Amino acid sequence: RKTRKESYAIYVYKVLKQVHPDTGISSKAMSIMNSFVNDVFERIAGEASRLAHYNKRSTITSREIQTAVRLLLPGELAKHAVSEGTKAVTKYTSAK
Amino acid sequence: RKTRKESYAIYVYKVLKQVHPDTGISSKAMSIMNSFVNDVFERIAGEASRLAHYNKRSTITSREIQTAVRLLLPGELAKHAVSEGTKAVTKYTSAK
Amino acid sequence: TFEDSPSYVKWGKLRDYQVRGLNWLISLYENGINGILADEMGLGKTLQTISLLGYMKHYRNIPGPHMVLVPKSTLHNWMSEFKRWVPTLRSVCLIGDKEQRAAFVRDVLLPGEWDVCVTSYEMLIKEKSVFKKFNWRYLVIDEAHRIKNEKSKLSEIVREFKTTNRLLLTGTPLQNNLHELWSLLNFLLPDVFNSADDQKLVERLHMVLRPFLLRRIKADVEKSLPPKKEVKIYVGLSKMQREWYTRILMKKMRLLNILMQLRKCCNHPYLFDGAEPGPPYTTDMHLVTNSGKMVVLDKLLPKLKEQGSRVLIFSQMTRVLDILEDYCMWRNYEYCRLDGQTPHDERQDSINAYNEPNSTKFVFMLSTRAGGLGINLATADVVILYDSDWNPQVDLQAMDRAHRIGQTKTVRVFRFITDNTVEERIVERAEMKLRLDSIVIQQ
Amino acid sequence: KPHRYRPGTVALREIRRYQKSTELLIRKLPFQRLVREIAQDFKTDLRFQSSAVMALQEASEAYLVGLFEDTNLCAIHAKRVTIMPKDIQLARRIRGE
Amino acid sequence: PHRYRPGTVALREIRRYQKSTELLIRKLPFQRLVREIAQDFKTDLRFQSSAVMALQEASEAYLVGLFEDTNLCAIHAKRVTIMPKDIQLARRIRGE
Amino acid sequence: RHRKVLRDNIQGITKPAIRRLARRGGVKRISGLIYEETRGVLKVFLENVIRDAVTYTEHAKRKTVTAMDVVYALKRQGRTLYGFG
Amino acid sequence: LRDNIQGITKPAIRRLARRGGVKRISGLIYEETRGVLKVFLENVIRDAVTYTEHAKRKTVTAMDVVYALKRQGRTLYGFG
Amino acid sequence: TRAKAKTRSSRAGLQFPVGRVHRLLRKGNYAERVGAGAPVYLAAVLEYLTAEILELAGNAARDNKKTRIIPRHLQLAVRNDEELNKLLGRVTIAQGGVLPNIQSVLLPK
Amino acid sequence: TRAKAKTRSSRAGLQFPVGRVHRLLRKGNYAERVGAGAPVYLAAVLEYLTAEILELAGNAARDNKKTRIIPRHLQLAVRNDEELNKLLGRVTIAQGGVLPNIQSVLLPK
DNA sequence: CCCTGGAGAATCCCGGTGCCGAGGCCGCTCAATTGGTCGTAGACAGCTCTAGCACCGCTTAAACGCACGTACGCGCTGTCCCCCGCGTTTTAACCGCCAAGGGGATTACTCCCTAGTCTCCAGGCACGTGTCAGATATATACATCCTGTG
DNA sequence: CACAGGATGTATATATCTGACACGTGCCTGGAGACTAGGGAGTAATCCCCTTGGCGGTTAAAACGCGGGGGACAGCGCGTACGTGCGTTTAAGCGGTGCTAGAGCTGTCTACGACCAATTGAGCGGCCTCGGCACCGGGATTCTCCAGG
Ligand SMILES: Nc1ncnc2c1ncn2[C@@H]1O[C@H](COP(=O)(O)OP(=O)(O)O)[C@@H](O)[C@H]1O
Repeated sequence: RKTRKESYAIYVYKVLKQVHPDTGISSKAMSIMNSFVNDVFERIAGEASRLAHYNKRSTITSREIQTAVRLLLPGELAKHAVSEGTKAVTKYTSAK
Repeated sequence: RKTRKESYAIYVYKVLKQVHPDTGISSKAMSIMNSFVNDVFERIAGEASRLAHYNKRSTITSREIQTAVRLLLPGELAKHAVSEGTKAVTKYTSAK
Repeated sequence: TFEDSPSYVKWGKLRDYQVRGLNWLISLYENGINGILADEMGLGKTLQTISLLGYMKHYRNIPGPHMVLVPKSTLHNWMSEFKRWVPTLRSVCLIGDKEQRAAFVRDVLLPGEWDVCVTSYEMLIKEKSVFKKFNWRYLVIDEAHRIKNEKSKLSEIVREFKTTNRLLLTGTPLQNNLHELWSLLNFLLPDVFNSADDQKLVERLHMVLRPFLLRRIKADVEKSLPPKKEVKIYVGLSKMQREWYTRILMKKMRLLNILMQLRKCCNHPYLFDGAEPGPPYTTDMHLVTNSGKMVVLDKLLPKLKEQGSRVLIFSQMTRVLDILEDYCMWRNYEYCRLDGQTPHDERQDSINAYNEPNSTKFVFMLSTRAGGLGINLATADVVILYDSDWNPQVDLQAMDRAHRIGQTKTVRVFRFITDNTVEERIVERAEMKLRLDSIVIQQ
Repeated sequence: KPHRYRPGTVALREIRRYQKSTELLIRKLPFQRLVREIAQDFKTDLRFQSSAVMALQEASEAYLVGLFEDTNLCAIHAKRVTIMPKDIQLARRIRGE
Repeated sequence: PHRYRPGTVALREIRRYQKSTELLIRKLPFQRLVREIAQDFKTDLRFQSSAVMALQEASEAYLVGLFEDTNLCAIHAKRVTIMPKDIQLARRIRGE
Repeated sequence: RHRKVLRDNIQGITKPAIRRLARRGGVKRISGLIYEETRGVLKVFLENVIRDAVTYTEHAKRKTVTAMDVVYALKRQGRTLYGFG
Repeated sequence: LRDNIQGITKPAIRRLARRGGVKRISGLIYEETRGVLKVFLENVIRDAVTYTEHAKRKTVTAMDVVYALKRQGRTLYGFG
Repeated sequence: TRAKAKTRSSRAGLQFPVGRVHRLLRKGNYAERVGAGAPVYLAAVLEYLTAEILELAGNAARDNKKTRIIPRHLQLAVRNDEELNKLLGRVTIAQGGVLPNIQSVLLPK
Repeated sequence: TRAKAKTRSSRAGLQFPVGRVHRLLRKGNYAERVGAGAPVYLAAVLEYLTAEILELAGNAARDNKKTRIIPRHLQLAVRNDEELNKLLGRVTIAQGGVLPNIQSVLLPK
């Protein structure tokens, strides 16, 4: 068998089933979504790293990610992403 | 006393005196040269890091720097810079 | 060893203060000391300087560049005095744009046929580069509190000059503390007063000030002009004023200077955006109630209408001045507005119409620090200060703008004060400064 | 009777003069007030350094000069000499803004 | 007989090709062109199929965007025909 | 009740100033409608840059905007500005 | 090999232009667009071959092409 | 004994791998140290973006009588929504085609 | 004893801080390990680029009959040279001016 | 000269097919769980020095409004060549199949390279200093454009 | 239509002033010499995947030519909006009160959270298999477009 490879395919499929209950996706579109997730990850992580470098701080935190999404995502997308991230952090800090 | 900051002013001055025996430089031009050197350093280092990550390694080496120079600089400058950097590494490893 | 006016003067007999000041200046010069003549209005500082220059010209020959630094508004007056008292003394003035200034300097200054030069502060800061080669023998400055502080371009250039003698003309040498007095003393004697300065104070201050200062106060010089009458009024503010005050205290409105937000906030809230009512913007009974001090002023206004006349209002804010103007307009009452934004021609027209023998002019709203040492109001009766500035000397200038030798009856001052505010501390600082200055200089 | 230049000589002289000089062209006080008004909406109670306004002025000058160059190229393409909002909009559209 | 007017067939073609989503340049000629271009940079180069396909996709997208901007320039010049001057103006405004 | 606002700050970018910028750009004749459009374009550009700079200043827990913040914002936009850091 | 640039024939360019949204095509467009295609391909192939040389391989890969396109700012979703 | 393991995605109610995101963050040379909440925040952001794109693409695919989401549907959803167009302004989507756009001047009189 | 200390810059015959460049590379979070020839190579490349730019700027200053370089001279050097213009095709140089460029149609005729 | 008819395309609806997505099972590696620890960031006090806000001069340059006239943008005509649409023939792409080998991809070894420490000291930064290069002013001399007139 | 004169703008020198760049010294911290241990990468070797080359047949596509309409382009005329000058008018720019508290930066100290290490087991990735979806083909409804009256 070939050496194992990573993918966001299962998580994309879970989100797809959550949103549209009975709609499937093809391999090309799954590859496109994988690349899109990788690209967004790269851009947000790079912005957070540059922020940490500028502020002379050696740690990446939720503040850094919030500032990065505000810088990168335009407008209402940024607002909704910030709200969703704050909710997730609150739930994680509470439940754990 | 006050704090201390780092800049390439003295090395720019050395190269300027080498290449033009009597031609000074003002503060704004020196700041621009400092910014230019910082930006070129950032681009070359980032390209080398991306190359090392793509090839699944962990060491930045002269091969990575040479490939980054070829990918960044446009042509004649690229070949001249590669030749002279190879000369510098050869001098460094010759008798040292 | 001069108790009488010399023969070279024309149109002048002197009232012995000129001869005393001339003798004091001559003694200081012979000792080799430059001092401060601190006479404050009505005692002829210009006349003293004219007498000194005429003495130097006529007696033992000491001709040279004579510098007269005066406010630009006083150039014509100084020229008139020079040409009227001592015609033998030769004086010129350097004013105009670049072309006129270059023409005048190239025709007169470089040949150096003149005897006295009169220049303003801005002309001096512009033409420092040409006013350096010549040797300076006597430097006369009027209103020395312009260079009262160390550092600034004018102070630096005036300290640059090489002058054999120096002379300062001012009315208020001490304004805030000992620092400006020491700055002037250092200008007089840079080596003597190089030190930065009841044993360490008061007594040493008097000992230092005695040989190098001589001021005669108008109160003990004129023996006329009945005194003032000050009334203190405490003011409670409207509830909307109090809630705005609380909001400013705790905290989308610009918030940069809490001190000067509470200031005007205790004066009138409509200066803020949104305090006024809606689109109607009709002037009716909400200008008054919304400001406590405005309530008291609106109550006193019919009183001033029914008794006396020539009331003066002093305020430190152009917005408050304009609001008061609009209120006096809504009350269908005559008013006259004078402020730094009013050009000189209209200033002169307004003052001439105001001093006109039989005028219906009732309100003369005069901003405290506008104009310089001019505007001779003598028929005024009531002086009203909406607010008081930091400088008791500036307040004194404001009150003596009406308090002049031409005034024959005592004049009244009404002060309005806001409680539970920083205005109390401001009034305390002003009062202590005034007391210190009186107990230091007046006696 | 009085001497006058033809319509376009003064324009070309100004073009050469301002292409030879290096200083800024807009007024510091109005530009600073504009920057403060713009930043007030995004966040109130903001303090601005002196160097920030100068840097903003430099960047705006470079951007507007490049935009005007592209606008003039488009207007010359349309066989005109006058520039117009149509040229501005086309330049922005092609550059991707 | 029958003969459509000069331009209605063009509009039908525009609609059809904007609706479609397949490639338009012949794959063997494109592959030969890619090999010929790669001949200069390196001798004896082998290619994966996905590499040639990705090159084709990028070339098609670049040319399509360039043609859109060229048509915008041609409309600006009060014309319907597009010309090399329009293409060059588009390239110059883009900055290449 | 006596208030009179002065002007909007976009009008502070005057027609002669826009003309000087056009001269530096290299244009000869200008229509009359260019000025309003240029004011709008300047406003858009300034809004983007100032939003990025205020984001940086807010993140640094600073209440003062800095030249480095402006340079970082311009680098993010893709308008690298040499001469300030 | 040579002349293979002529293999990018006129009908293919016309189809691309139609997808772009043009109606009338001049006769000299074809040579200009062939030149544009050639310079674009030269840039991409230069960067890809340099990536492959660094990798010490003799096969150019879709990943190399994607990396070159990303370096030029023309990111291509759908190939890895 | 040891308790049953719970994924950080389960603790945060997410659908994306918090542990995998944390591993990629630490292995990516982005910074020396990484906090606990940064992977959770980043996973939530990625999940929101993926959900938005999938919802728009699903609407596009349903409008055209399909059940499979294809690159044409993805490109339709991206280019018909202004904010996603701004986010992906410089991105080529393989086999996506172009939006229908015929200039009004070219249309027949 | 020990050996007399000599810098790695003078060891490789450079005029740039190989030690400082090495420290910046190690601290910049580019890779978990950095070699020994990489800082030397990078310093040599930076030295060559600085020499080229300064050479052109000094030539422009001497053409303009001056003895000090200013950002206007730097801009004139960066432009008028194709390779440097391509390298710095997105850089704004403060108070650097613009090249003289007047189109032929605007000239009188 | 809008209205009408022929044709061409586009469209919609079934019917049979091929395959790709979707589900299910196996192994394993990466994530979860505890436990110990060490820097890194938080928090707090002190300095200080720059940025605010409401007036008050004073000066000078840049705006602002204005009238006139003149190129210039804009619309209309007319020619004419070029591009388009269609039928035909030739060409080569495209699609299956087959054979051979290069080269990518993985694994195991082993060593040489780099990270980490510790002294030791010199190269670099800050602070204070002084001469000169550059800006400016003023007065010539030169070059350019515009208008009138033979 | 061309030349010559005149007005204006500009290039060019010399003399002054000034504030910054170039330079020196002292202190310090980070770079350099000398050493060690561990593990990442260079090398060798092997498997099998994928690329390349080849052939044959088919048919879609490209090339070629021909006839004709429409659109580019030159030219002409108009009437208007912009550039060039001028006399007023703000307002920027600079320099002063007059106060300020406020925010940024340095030093010190301490707690807590991120890292490292060992262990363990669900979570995924890869391999199969099978059925619903998309596709291809055929057959029968509109919808547009172009002459022609
Ligand atoms: N020559 C004079 N002798 C006496 N008093 C004078 C003289 N000139 C003016 N005053 C009074 O002094 C007041 C202000 O005088 P001021 O202008 O200060 O004199 P000077 O110009 O000599 O300094 C006036 O109100 C006037 O009444």
